[PDB]
Formats: sequence, structure tokens, C-alpha cells
Amino acid sequence: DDFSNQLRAELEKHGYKMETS
Amino acid sequence: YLMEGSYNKVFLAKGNIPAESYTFFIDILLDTIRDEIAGCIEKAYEKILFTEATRILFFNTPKKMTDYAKKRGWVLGPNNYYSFASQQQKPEDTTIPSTELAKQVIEYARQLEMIV
Amino acid sequence: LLKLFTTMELMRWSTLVEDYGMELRKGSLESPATDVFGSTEEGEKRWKDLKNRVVEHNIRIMAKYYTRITMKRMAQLLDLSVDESEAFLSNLVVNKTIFAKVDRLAGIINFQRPKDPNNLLNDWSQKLNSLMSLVNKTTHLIAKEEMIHNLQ
Amino acid sequence: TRPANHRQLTFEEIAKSAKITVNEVELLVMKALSVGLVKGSIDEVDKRVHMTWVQPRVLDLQQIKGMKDRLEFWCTDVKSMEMLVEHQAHDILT
Amino acid sequence: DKKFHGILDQGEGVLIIFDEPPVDKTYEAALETIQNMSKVVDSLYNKAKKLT
Amino acid sequence: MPELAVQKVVVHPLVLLSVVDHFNRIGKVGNQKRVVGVLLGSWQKKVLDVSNSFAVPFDEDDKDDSVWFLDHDYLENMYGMFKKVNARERIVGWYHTGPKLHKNDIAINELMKRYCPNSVLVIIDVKPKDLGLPTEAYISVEESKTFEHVTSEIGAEEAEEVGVEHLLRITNQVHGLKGLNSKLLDIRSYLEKVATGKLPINHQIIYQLQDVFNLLPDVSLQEFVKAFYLKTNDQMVVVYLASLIRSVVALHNLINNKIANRDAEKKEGQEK
Amino acid sequence: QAAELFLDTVSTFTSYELMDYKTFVTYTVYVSMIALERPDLREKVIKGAEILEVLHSLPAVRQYLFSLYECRYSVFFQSLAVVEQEMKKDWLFAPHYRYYVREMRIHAYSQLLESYRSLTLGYMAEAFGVGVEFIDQELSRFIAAGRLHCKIDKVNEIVETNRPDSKNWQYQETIKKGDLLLNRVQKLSRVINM
Repeated sequence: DDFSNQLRAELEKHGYKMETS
Repeated sequence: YLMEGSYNKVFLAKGNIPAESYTFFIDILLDTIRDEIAGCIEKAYEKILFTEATRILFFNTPKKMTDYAKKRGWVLGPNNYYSFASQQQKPEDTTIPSTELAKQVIEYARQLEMIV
Repeated sequence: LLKLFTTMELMRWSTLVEDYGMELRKGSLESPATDVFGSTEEGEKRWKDLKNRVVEHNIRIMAKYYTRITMKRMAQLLDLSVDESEAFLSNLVVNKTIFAKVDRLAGIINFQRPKDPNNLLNDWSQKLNSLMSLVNKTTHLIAKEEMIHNLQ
Repeated sequence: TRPANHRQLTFEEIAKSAKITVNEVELLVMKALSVGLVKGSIDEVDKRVHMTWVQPRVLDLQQIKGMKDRLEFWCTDVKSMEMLVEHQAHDILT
Repeated sequence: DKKFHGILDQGEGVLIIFDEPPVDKTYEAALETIQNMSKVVDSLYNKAKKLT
Repeated sequence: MPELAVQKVVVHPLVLLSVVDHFNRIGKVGNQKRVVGVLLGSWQKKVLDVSNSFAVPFDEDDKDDSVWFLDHDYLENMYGMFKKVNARERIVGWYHTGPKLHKNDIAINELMKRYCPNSVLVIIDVKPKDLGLPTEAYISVEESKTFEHVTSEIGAEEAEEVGVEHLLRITNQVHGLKGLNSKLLDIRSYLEKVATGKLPINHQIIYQLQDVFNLLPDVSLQEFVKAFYLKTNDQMVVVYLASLIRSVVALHNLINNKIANRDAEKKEGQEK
Repeated sequence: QAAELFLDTVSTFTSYELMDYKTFVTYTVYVSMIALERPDLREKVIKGAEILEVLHSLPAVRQYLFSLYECRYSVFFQSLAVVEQEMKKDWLFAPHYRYYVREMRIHAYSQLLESYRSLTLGYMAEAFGVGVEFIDQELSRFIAAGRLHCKIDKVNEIVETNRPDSKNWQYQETIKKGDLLLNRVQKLSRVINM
């Protein structure tokens, strides 16, 4: 609910994919 | 294990029970699994290599595995051959109208009073 | 030449227009009644006006005759290059006298219209009407069959 | 020799019989079709002509014999439909 | 914009149709009659009940 | 829809009964003669409305089809009285009993022709040939003798209809089979005839059958139909969907009625 | 039902204890992005005076509006901060949580997918700066819903599309509402029929 908004955001927002590029 | 269709899990020889009379049972149990595997292999694969098929059946000798295949009545080669494919909405259905007409008579008859 | 439009294949067309090079430049008369022209338009111009008109008219006929036609055949019939034919067809669709679909990535021209199931229904109902019509013929046929059998 | 089950037939068989080439038959069917000797459509996706019958075929005698058995089959089929209707209630539109 | 409703194939660098239109009076007819019928059914229950 | 045509005949119920009455009353029956009469009525733009009739005597020979006796003068004088009674009574045609035709049918016709090119000939048998309408109308002019499958329906005037009432799918299907059987009889008959060298050699009769077969029926069979069918189920599927909805809607209105009946009863003391 | 009401702006103000002006202007736009799609936006949300106010405040006329018109899922992740910011502090929009965010993320994605029949999953997965495993797993979550209809074979990086609007689909939805109604009829049948 609330957990997924925080969960999606850490994954989406905080890059470790666009910084490995 | 039987429920799942996990053939591998089934194959074992250790326990208290394997000592006594489970020996008598093992054959019966295998036959059921092998029937189930043949029916899968025809649906899944329309062609496969012969050797792959020999491993799968989990019989050691190629020969018994050849015996079963002729028994089923398949053409063989270095490959195994299989063919299937079905048709519908042309052979009868409740949505092919002849059979419907008979079905609709009961529906409408209920509706108005009859009763059928 | 008018009857030619019904049958049209259009190789015979070029032959006729060329052969008749003294009728179709002729707005003039060999005995005037009250008609006049003098060839104002140019009589030469008229052949151009006919040339598009017969080619289009031919496409009208193909629509009835064929449901599918290939672009190479369609071009052979017109006697126009494949590029040229395409160009006339495009103009003709905007004009709104035919329906056709152009597939220029394979080279096929459909004149078909998409079906509706009701459409197939219509046809199905007619087949049954023909059947009734027969029963009438058969009734008339019995009446006949009696006269012949005994006058009486 | 049965009902129609199709009326699509391709150029190749006809052209052989006719002893004119594949190109010629297309032009020819088009001449035939103008007259309305041919009732049909031309399918240019497999180069086959779908025909629609209209031929007289005067004096059949043998076909007639067969025709008597086929009609007979037809009388029975409707009869079955009827039995079922009889059993259940009475058709009143109201 | 939806001023033209095909689709674009950039892969074969071509324009393809997709403007294809479904039926819009059976589905629409059927859709409207249920939503109303639901409101009506619910009301009737409250009145029936003896406690709205 | 009901079948309509270019010319049409409407025959009144009164007319028909009159023939029934003529057959028993003349008492000449039991010699098995043609019961023939002249029909009268009302005609307009292209509608025969058979408003009236009157019987005509006739005596025919019972061993000669060339020797028969009929009087013209009887027709004029009686016609004259009818004109005097009601002037909306024209000569439409005549009637014969049937159930078979005669050579002589041609002979009554030549006379009626003169009076009006269109003379309807109605074949009326009380004794039931047909379990639908047992009266069939033809219009005939000679070439040879023609026929026409002109519709026959029973229209009426206001009075006539009330009198009728004072005196007092499945129907489709029985009739449908009937028709099949009549044709079936004709084929067996044809085979027999051809076998025994009898006149039939008609081109038309073979010609009609062939086309008919090509089409096939679709209330039985699938053979020609199967391709069409694929569309067909999908349309039916939708009609049914509609039907479902409406049954709930109906069911609901019934609930409202019950609750009201319950309330009323309960408070009263309960009595149905 | 809200969108009907929200669109109205004759009543610029209030007597302020009913609601407040700043809140109400911020609220209309927020509801716009979720609730509406781009022929509606171009038409209504150019309202002029309203557009000034959003600039006189935190983004929406900015980041969300540009992203909707542009139909990109390239640059829109910065606005995933806003869900966190506004919803959490509020008492009105809190209750809504993942349904509000998730429906917005889908909306954006759907437009991009609809643009290219034959879409490269691969190009998106890298440049949009996202985990390969996240985009797919959530995509397959969305396809299962019937929200998207992108036909995927995951080991390859290629996706195709089919008709999401079809006769068969429309009939399914009609039955689907029909079922819920059926249950109500039973509940009625329960209480009465004594």
C-alpha cells in the first residue's frame, strides 16, 4: 500500500543502473 | 511426489519400507509413470531424437525402450515422429446450430410453461 | 466504339483511335444542318479527354468482373506503366466512383468491401426464398402434367 | 454428382483441355463473362475462377434416378425436427 | 493527436492502418442498461428491508 | 410478411360457404358433376375482391366431353337484376370444383373472356386437399392454357367478419414436411413414367431441381452452410445476451408486487 | 463523478472555511493528470489564469504536464517524488496510496507502448535508467490485469501489440459487470421469501 510507494521509489529514484552506464 | 509429476523424486531405494515388500510395488508404480510420460511426449514434441527419448524413459537399455515404441505403434527413424492437430466450429457444438435447435426447444418450453 | 466500353480490353482502343484519324479530329461536318463547332477545343485535345475516360471506365468494368486483381496484370490491361496506373487510381478513389484498396508493398488491388455478419445473413435468407419459388413452379408443373396426361 | 462443394477451379486444368495458354484463358473468361455465358468472379490471388452455375444440361436421365434418393433423405430430416416440437407444448407467439 | 488512427512501423519504415472500428451500439446498448439496473435494484432492497 | 402480387385475389368468406351450400342443395350431386358458377365482385386498380357469386346450372354429358349444355341468357338477365340491386357488382370470373382440370375448362373460359379479358378461375374443394388454404385461384388465357399462382387471402367486410366469429412455429413445420412429400411423390411418378414411355419429357422440371440442390437447406444439414455458419453463431450469441438482461429486469418488477401483497396481508391478519 | 465538479471554476473563491483557495487550485491539477488524457488536457486545462497559479507554486504545469503531452516514460521518475510529498502530508489523498501512483505510472507507459507497434523493450530498459527485471515484472503485472495487452516473449527484447478493443473484449466486460449484479439479486432473495 504505503510500503510499495516507498519500495518503488527507492528502486526507481535512486539509480545504480544509469550510473553503471 | 506422485501428484506433482516429479518422476525423479519417486525413484529411490532407501528407507525402512524399501526393505520389505516395496520391491513388489516398484514395477506397478513405474508403468503408470511411463504411460504418463508417453502421452506428454506426443503432445509436447512432434519430433525428437531417439537418444533423448531413451534417457527420458529412465530405462537403461535402448532395446526395451524400442519395444515400447513399436508397441505403441510409431514410425521411428534416427528421430521419433509424431503428429497432432485438431479442428472445431465445423464439427458439431452447442454453437453449431442443429444441436442448438434441439436445446432451445427445452429452454423456451420451460419459459412458457410446458414443463420439460 | 461505345459497345467497346462494355467489353473493354484497351489494346483495341488505341488501334481504333489511331485508325479513325479523321473522325475524332472532326467537329466539322460534311453537310451542316444547324450544328457547328469548327474545332474550337482542338480536335486533337478530344482524344486525351477520351483517353483518361476509357481507362477509368475499364477499371469500372474490372471492379464488376474481378474481386482481386494484381497490379502487373491491371497495368498490362491498361497499357500504362505500373507507376502511372497507380497515379490514375489514386485520383480516381478521391473522386468517389469506386472502392478499391491499394497494396503497393506486394502489388495487389482489392475491390472488396469488409463483411458484416448481417451481410452473410441477407444471402442466406434469399436462398430460402428461391426454394419457396420452386414449390410454386412444381404446383404449376403438376397442373400441366395433368393436362398432358388427359385433356380431359 | 453430390451438391456443390465448391465451384473454384484454376486456369491450369482448363487451359490444358482448351489447348490455349495460361494468358489466353484469362482474356477468354473475361470475354465469356461479358456475355454472361460465364457467371462467376475472378480471383487473382491463386489465379482461380469461381464459377457460378447456370447451365441447362438438357436430358439428365441418370442424375434424376439419384435425385429421387436424395430428396427422400431430406423428407426424413425435417420429420425429426417436427417430432421434438410436437412433444413439448404449443407454439403460441403470444 | 488522434487525428489519424493508424500505427507506424519504424522497423519497416512504413505506415500501416489500424483505424479499424468495432460495433458501437450493442456493447453501448448493453453497457447502459446494466449500470442503471444496478442502482434501481439497490434502492429496492433498502425500502423492502424496513431499514434504509 | 404476407404474400402479395401484381394482380391479387381476395375472396370473401361468404362466397366460399355459398358453394358449400350449392353442392348439397342442388341435389344433382351423386352423379359427380362439375359444380360451376359465376363469380361477381368488386375490382379496382389491380385488386379482384370477390364480393359476390351466383350459381349457374349446367348439364354435361357423362360419356362425352364435347357434349355439354350451358345458357348465356340466364347470365344476362340475372346480371341485370344484380345491377339493379347493387351497381358495385362487376363480373370477375368463375369457379369450378376441381380437383383435376378438364379440356372443357377451356370452353367455359372463352365465354367469360369476352365479358372481361381477366377471368379468374378458382379451384375450390371443401373436401380437404390441403390443411392450409384449400382454395386456389388461377387466371387463364389460352396460348396452351395458362395458370397463375396469384395469392388468395381472405379479406372481409365488417359484417361478414363478425358472422364468421359467431359460428365458431409448429403449424409451419407440419406444412413444410407436407410440401416435401408432394414433390417426392412427383419424382417417383416421374421415374415410373419415363420407365413406361409416358408424355413427360419437359425440360423445365429437371432444370429447377438442379439449382435448388446447389444451394442446400440450413435448418438441416451443414454441408454448404459450414463456411456461413462461422459468422452466424456470433450474431445469435449477442441476441441471447440481451435476453438475459431483460429476464432480471422482469424478475425485479415481480419482487415489488410480492412485497406489497405481503405487507397488505400481514397487517390485515392474513387472509389470501 | 469528481472530475465533473473539478472542471468547474466559476467559483474562483469561497468563504474560506469550506475549503481554501491555494489548496483547491493545487487539487484540481492533481486530479487532472490522473483522471484525464490528452485530448481533454489540451482542451480544458489551458484555462489561463489557473496556469499562472501552478507556476506560482510547486510543479504540475511543469513536470507532470510536459511529461503527459510528450508521452515519455524517459523523464518522469523525478515526479515519483511528488506522490511521497503530497499524499503523505494529506488526510484526503493519503487513504489512496499505491492505487493513485500505480494508475498514473501505467497511464504514461501505455501511451509510449501505443506509439510503436513493434517496440524495443531493450532501448527503454537501458536509457530510461531502470532495472530490466523491474520494468518487465511490473509489465507482466499490468498485462495480467487486462490494462495493457502487450504480447511479450521475455528472453528477447521485442514486444508486439494486438487489438485491446475488440468485440470479444467488449462482451467480456459486459458479463463482468453483470456478474456483480447477480449477487445483489440473491441478497434481496435472502431477506424476503419468508
